[PDB]
Amino acid sequence: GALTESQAALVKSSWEEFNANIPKHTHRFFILVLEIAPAAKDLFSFLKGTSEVPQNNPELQAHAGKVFKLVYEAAIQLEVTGVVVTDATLKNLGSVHVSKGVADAHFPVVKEAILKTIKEVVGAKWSEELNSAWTIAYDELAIVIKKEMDDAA
Ligand code: HEM
Repeated sequence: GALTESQAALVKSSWEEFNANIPKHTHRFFILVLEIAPAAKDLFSFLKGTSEVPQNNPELQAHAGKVFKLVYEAAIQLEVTGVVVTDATLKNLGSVHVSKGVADAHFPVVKEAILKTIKEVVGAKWSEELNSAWTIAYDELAIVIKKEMDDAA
């Protein structure tokens, strides 16, 4: 709906805070994914076969860091331009996700795990506005990735 300039500023603030402790917060993110949907474990190469979510895995860390940064960058582009631009990068993400057996109905899983991660990251700074902002950003980004999935047969 929104992303006013103060909504964008909040996504940016919260993303910085997230990024201040990548080892902690990415690990936390993957724990929350599996609590929502244990079956999702099998899609991720760095998880498959583990007992617990690894705490010092650079593949896990770079993957989840990239996820959060793309949603934040989507937030700023919606706020500045009024859209999410479909580029070659998101086109490539559409093909990638179809290849790894990701489907439209998986996207709400990663959404809730992002909202809960950010909630834990900001602590007492959490607000309704913050939550709405990451929700819009995620949804608009997901629309474009799903279109390219649908498109990337
Ligand atoms: C807005 C939502 C999403 C974003 C921004 C996103 C971002 C990405 C990125 C950046 C990559 C890595 C591309 C590369 O470096 O090759 C990737 C890979 C992947 N994603 Fe997503 N993702 C999203 C949603 C999902 C969902 C809903 C699922 C399924 C639960 C999922 C599962 C996967 C898997 C299995 C991989 C491959 C990684 C591997 O081979 O271990 N993603 N995603």
